[PDB]
Amino acid sequence: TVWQPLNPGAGGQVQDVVADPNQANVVYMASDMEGVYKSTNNGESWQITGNLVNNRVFAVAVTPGNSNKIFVGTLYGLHISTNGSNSYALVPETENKSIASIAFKPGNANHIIAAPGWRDDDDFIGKFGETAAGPGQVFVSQNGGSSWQTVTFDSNSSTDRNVYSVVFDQSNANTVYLGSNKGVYKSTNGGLNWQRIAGPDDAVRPWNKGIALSPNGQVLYATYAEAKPDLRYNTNFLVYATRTSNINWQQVTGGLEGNRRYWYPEVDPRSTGNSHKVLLGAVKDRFGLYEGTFNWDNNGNLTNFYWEKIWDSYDGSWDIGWDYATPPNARFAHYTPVTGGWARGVWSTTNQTMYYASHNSGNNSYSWQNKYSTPTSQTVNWYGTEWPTYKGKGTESTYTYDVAVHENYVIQGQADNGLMESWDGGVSWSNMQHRRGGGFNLSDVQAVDIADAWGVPTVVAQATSGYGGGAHNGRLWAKRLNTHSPADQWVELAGGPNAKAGLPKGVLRDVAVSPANPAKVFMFSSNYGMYMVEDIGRALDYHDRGETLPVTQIYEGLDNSNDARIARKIAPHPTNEKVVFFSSTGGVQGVWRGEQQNDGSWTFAQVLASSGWDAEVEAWAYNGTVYLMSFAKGGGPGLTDGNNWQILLSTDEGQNWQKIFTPADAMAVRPTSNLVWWNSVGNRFKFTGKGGSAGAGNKIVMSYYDHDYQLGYGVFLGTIQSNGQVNWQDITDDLHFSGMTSSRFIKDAGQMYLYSTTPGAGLWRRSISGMNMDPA
Amino acid sequence: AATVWQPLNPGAGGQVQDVVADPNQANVVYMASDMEGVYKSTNNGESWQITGNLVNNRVFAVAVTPGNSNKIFVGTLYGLHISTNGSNSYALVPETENKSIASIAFKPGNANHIIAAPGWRDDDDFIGKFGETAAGPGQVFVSQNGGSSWQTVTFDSNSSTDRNVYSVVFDQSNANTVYLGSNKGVYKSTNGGLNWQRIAGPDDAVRPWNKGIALSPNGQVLYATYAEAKPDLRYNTNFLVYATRTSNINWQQVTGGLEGNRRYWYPEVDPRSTGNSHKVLLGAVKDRFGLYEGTFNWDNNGNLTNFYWEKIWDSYDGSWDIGWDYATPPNARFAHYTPVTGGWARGVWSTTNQTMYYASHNSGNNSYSWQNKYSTPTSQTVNWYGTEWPTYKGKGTESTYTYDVAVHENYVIQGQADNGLMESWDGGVSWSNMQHRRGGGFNLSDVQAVDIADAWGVPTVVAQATSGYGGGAHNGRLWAKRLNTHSPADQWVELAGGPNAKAGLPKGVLRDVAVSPANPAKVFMFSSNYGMYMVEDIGRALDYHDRGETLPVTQIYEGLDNSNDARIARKIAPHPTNEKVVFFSSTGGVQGVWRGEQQNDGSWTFAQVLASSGWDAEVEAWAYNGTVYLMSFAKGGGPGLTDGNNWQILLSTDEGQNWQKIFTPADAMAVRPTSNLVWWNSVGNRFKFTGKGGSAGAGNKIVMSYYDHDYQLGYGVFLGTIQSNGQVNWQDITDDLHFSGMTSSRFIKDAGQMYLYSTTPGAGLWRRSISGMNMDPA
Ligand SMILES: [Cl-]
Ligand SMILES: [Cl-]
Ligand SMILES: [Zn+2]
Ligand SMILES: [Zn+2]
Ligand SMILES: [Zn+2]
Ligand SMILES: [Zn+2]
Ligand SMILES: [Zn+2]
Ligand SMILES: [Zn+2]
Repeated sequence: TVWQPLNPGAGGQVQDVVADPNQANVVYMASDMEGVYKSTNNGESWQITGNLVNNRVFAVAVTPGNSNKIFVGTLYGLHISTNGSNSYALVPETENKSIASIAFKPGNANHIIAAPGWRDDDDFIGKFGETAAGPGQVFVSQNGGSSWQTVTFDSNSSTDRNVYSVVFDQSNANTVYLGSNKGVYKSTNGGLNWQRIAGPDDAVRPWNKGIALSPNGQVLYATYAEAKPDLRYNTNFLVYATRTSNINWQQVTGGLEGNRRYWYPEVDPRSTGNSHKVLLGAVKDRFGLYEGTFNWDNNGNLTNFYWEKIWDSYDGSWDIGWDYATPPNARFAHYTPVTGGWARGVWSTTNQTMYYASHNSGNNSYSWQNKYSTPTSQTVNWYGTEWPTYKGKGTESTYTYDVAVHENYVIQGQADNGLMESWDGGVSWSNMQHRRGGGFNLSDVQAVDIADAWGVPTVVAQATSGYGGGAHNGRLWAKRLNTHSPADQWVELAGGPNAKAGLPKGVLRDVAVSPANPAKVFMFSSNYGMYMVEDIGRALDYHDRGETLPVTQIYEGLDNSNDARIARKIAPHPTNEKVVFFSSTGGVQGVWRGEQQNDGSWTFAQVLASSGWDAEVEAWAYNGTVYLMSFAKGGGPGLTDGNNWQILLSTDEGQNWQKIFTPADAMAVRPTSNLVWWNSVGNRFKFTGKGGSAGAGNKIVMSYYDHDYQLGYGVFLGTIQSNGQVNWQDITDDLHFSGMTSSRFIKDAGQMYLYSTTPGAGLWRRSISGMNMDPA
Repeated sequence: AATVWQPLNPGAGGQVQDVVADPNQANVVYMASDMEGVYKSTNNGESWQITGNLVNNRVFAVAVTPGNSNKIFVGTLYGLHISTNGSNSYALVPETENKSIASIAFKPGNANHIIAAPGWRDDDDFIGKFGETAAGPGQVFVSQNGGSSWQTVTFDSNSSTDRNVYSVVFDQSNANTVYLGSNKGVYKSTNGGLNWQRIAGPDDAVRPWNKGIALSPNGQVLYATYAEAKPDLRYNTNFLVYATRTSNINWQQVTGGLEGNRRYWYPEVDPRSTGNSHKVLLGAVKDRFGLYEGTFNWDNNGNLTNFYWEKIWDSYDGSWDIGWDYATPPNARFAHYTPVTGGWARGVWSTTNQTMYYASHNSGNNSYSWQNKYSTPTSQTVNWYGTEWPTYKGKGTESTYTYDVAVHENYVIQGQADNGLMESWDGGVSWSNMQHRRGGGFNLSDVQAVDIADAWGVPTVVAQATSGYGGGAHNGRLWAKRLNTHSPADQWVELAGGPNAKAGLPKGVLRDVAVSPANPAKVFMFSSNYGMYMVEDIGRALDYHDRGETLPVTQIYEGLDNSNDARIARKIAPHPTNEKVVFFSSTGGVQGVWRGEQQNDGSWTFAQVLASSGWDAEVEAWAYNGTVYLMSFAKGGGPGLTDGNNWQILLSTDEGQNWQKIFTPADAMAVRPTSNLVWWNSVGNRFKFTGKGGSAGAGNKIVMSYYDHDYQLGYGVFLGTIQSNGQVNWQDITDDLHFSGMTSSRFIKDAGQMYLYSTTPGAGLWRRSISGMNMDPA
């Protein structure tokens, strides 16, 4: 172990949790950014599995009778493992074909169906050139996955082809149904020829959103929806049942909440008779989880049915973990298998989490268990209630923008989850303080830093509302670390919807404290300009009186042809508080330098004609030399190399630059033999990044990453030698998701570390050896 | 050039002997300390600078030659020194070698006629350090050549009697007239000092000893104080003040208006009183009453028309800056008018005892404005006793006996004698000790040990702190200050000890208190002549204290047993990674390095592991690169290790089972040749290679300091580096540290740089940057 994770567990949208039918307590989890995790203790702890070509996983299936053979459906196609998920290989027939369901023929594990699909991730189906519209197809293997046949069930190239489920008749293994936006289809020869099943009301709601079939094969359950381009605005899915011997649908929503996106129904494999247990959650909607009971008679008539919430709002009966997400959005839900020694239970989620319910057949009760985070003995106070801090169970799937550390305190600023805070060095966390009174949540935190309020170390943060990275505005908050404990509180200083302190509403893509005067804080409001808090102690003095001290505007950026309009990273000068650098990503791009004059006025100018949306600049001092380091595209004549991002270095504050790292350097230090995905999607890979470069003392770090495909090439550490040259080494090591949004060199407990945040796998740190620092 | 050793002190803090104005240059003054030699200032005390190296640093007198401000005489316990470069360097006068001198006086009109008088002020407990005795013949060294040679003039033949001379004063109106004031009595010469004979005092039956004389500038009136002939000043408290004309010996007591029963001494006439009205300045030794100025109006027939005494300095009332040393009323143990030459204005130089103070004079008012000339107030305040007191940074002198130091972030504490808890919140620049004054006459003036503990995650100062002056600590008390804010708002609370044995901790002084590095909530302490005790968790002890309750300490070792037990600890060294193991250096009962090991049942077994000895012997235990080091600074050690009374550095890497010599006096003399010591040729034959402590170990670094407290001689500070083959290579790091004897040293990282913090038995706290140090990450 080299890279050390510091996360509270999970935190990203979970696609599925799949049980191994051959052995109780063995489960796999499909993440949308880090691939597949495995557990052999029913989710008490999770371990990463082998490397996939694409990490956006929609389906995992374990071969009945062979736990070593596992199939994984990803956005780029099907993978097969023959060593129990230790290693994976892309299946050539399905390359560039997103797969989201995998089903085995009952009694013949060599007969497999893998169906094109992508769950609700319509936003991502085009990342590799696919479209939602196309012929309706499935892939069928009859030799256990060595070869696959392409079967067409609909030939309309202009209609949505997403398949949501494939389900076999347990009582007649050659009968199989599929549920698709194309409709529900049936095959009586194992999936080689299909016929369409008419829906309950195809003129109005033709799209199927999942089917279920009773084990005796006699009853089909389905939900149906109107045709609309985006699930965001398609809210009412209705639930129906029909006998399969004569298609005649009846609506069976009596007892369900109205106007919900019910999907992926599923019959308990234990329902072998005329009473069927049907598990029903939904995409997006938060209502917990339903179990329905349908009592048919032997005439094929439904005597009665009833839906029961077996999971509901937070009420004290289950540990919600750190992710206070109530009611649960049960975006997947499965009964446990009847094989392998499994007990009867339910696997589900609150959306970003993993939950397992055990079942009491005496009183038909469910007991929900947190399978993503572990509470510690530390407590935080919020809503007048005490909540534990939580340490991860082995997974981490958060989009983390930035990180700051002071003594025992760590904060990572995340998308979706906002202010993620730790008071034990990053072992356990809580983000409860981001849920503010008045009904708004500080769910997007793009920058954090540590300032100085009259000698008291004070966290500063760009913290605003908005999910999925859709930050609403620039908004500056501060937390005085009086106790380095959960008792410390956040207060708002500037920005927000109310334009507090005269700070405009443009997002502060970075907030930076001056190392020379840590009371002074710089921030760049997107499309407005660069602003400054001269002394944060004075700003808090006004705040404590119920007043507000205005911020100072030091640069105006409102002209696209002449001004820098957006900044990604601000680098104050390490020793001169009247000089700052920033990387401009809007208007006139590149590294900009500003200098304050005696009358307090500033002059700004471009010092490197670079570009790139996530371009960074860093300035530090080491043994008498001030280094200026740019990670970006371009640079001008003699430096630009197409759209390749490069590391450029200057020792004279940006008047002269030297190219010290390129993609060719990266490939020589870390050959493409190290990348499982090079042969298949290397022709698409672009040498860019999400950020994550840093410099301190004699060390420099960077990471090549292409967010278009969630592909990370590697992490590279450079050592500045006594003569000026930089020698580079590969420090990727065991970091499996290596793209980086930010990196900082941080000394903790007398040892120098590299703290790095990732756009999908949270926070990691790594020991750095042989480092020299200036005494500071 | 530049500086290496960096002082961190509030200013002065030790008994001040004198402040002498340069008559040739206004605002030029010299200060006589008893352990730092002579300080100089050219801005009338706004800032002080060190001067040249003396052979002995107990200075009793300083005099600048009239007409040549570059020739300066300095009287010390070992004799007169002479500088010809304005105090930059000194040479010891050979005729006065081993002769304590406390008075130097020049002849008016001819500065080549000088008188140097044997003396030692009130330092009767120090006159014997180099073999001298208080009893002896009354004698005086006189020179007619400006200092080339000195002849010994005897004015009393009795060797049964005390010969201390207090003052020597010429007659400004006829330069060959001069008097001296001595425990012999008042003697007068019309010779310029070649023959003398005794003047009868006012009542030699009861009070034969004169404690200083003063002569009016016209030579016509003499003032004096006379004392009983009792040696110990603690039981001789009633000095009486008299006046006589010099035409007829006819003493008149002139105490009316003075406080009764005071040790009045060193009277002085304002050189401006050239007529028949005299202003007389009068302070005292020990007694605290401020400072008197007396006015004597004589008429030409020769009688005292009238006289009155007025307090020109008094109890603190807010009208003068008392500085950090809340010492009120002032004990004006010296007081001098400013000269009339050199452009000086009229003023008074004096002290509250450990300080330096200057008063300016308003003539159209007869008011004095007292100015703090030892420390500088900052803008930080300490709230105490309904008043907000500034913190104070030093003006260039430091004279405190400091036992120990502890640092956490911006907070620094010096544990001192006399001045108790000396605390800083800006890294040691400025200080306050006001919190040691607890009220009701209960002052924590002696703090022999400090450390930083951990109370539920909050760093917490722990201290042995008790009443008593001059190092006479009354008992052991454990105090704790939680550093909630690292600011003067943090407060001390007493956890255990005292005369009522709070928490079951007995009354013996906790000569050391040490926190376990493996578990910083656990604190060890050794109560002198009782044993070793433990606070298992200081947070839990504070939980009880905050409820108005007390959690008992734990006894882990009885030290009641003279022939079997260790009974006094000088330093406790808890094991760096195993909280069940503790070492300490025993300096009472069975001496040496002892090791205690906690067993399964919770009991402890202790045993001696080195047969060392020494009152200030130290032990240090630390870890570096997989080795646990145990280092002793002491004499002895047993067969193969003992070498007479020489202190040595012994090292062990197996918890004291086997030891090796790694530094000896021979190694020190090779690394730092005696060529570096100005005192070697005079008193080097007396120097013993001992120490007051100040050894330390951390990472690949070991430090020690050779120092003989019997003569206040420091040989040097030595730093050893642990090579990868296990051997230690030593270097001299004395550099500009002029007082280099040490009571404690700690290696401390501050803002990314390793520093050595060392406290000294007389010059406060100093720190030095340490290069090439490597630590285990922790
Ligand atoms: Cl219904
Ligand atoms: Cl001493
Ligand atoms: Zn998704
Ligand atoms: Zn940032
Ligand atoms: Zn004295
Ligand atoms: Zn100590
Ligand atoms: Zn308690
Ligand atoms: Zn005993």
